[PDB]
Amino acid sequence: MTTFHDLPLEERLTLARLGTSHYSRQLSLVDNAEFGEHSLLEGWTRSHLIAAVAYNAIALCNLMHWANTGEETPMYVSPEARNEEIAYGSTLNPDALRNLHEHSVARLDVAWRETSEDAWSHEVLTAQGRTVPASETLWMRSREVWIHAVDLGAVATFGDIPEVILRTLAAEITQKWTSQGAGEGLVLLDEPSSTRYPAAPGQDEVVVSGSLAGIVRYAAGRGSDGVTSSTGEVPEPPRW
Repeated sequence: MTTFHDLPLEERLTLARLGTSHYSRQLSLVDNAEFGEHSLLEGWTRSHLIAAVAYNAIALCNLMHWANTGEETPMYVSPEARNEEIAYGSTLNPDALRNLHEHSVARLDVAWRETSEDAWSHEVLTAQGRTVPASETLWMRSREVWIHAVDLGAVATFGDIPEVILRTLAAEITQKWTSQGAGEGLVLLDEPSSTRYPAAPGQDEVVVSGSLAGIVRYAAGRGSDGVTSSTGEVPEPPRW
């Protein structure tokens, strides 16, 4: 069971594009009058979310420009500028936002298509300070669209997400917790495939199990409906 990272570039691009079309189908289902409503993500109106996704596309465009020119161009100007722009974007009218999403998507795809072979392996920095090859943007964008498609609150689910992406997410989230010493003793279990995704080590083990879609929804902090606990009580997972 390979991860997204070991897939050929073309398959990674296809998954990012499929995720975007999936996300866009959900956005199409949301009515303009519903943009001001809460998303399924706590603390985000749909407008905030929609804007954030577009700004993520622009941010990934920056990394691809850095990769293709060799000139450093960070994802975001600063943490502040980031939030301030999302705040601005969230105020725009529904159609302006739909146009921003559409155009930002189109521009990122062009950036990927015109990227050179060497550029794909060019080293860049993510907003979280990670040093990765430019190709990482294919994964970063897939992570964004496939998951936020669910947050839009139309009909998308974690079950809709290709297994290779869910597996990669299960590993990434728990690896992140581990690196930060979070989730001592907590272990996610993909029961059908008998695959454990442990967090930081601890004396008291607590296994949260279910289907892959179930444990990823749980780990991503979007609900425990798809899982059960070995102690009879599902604890709140570390934040992500």
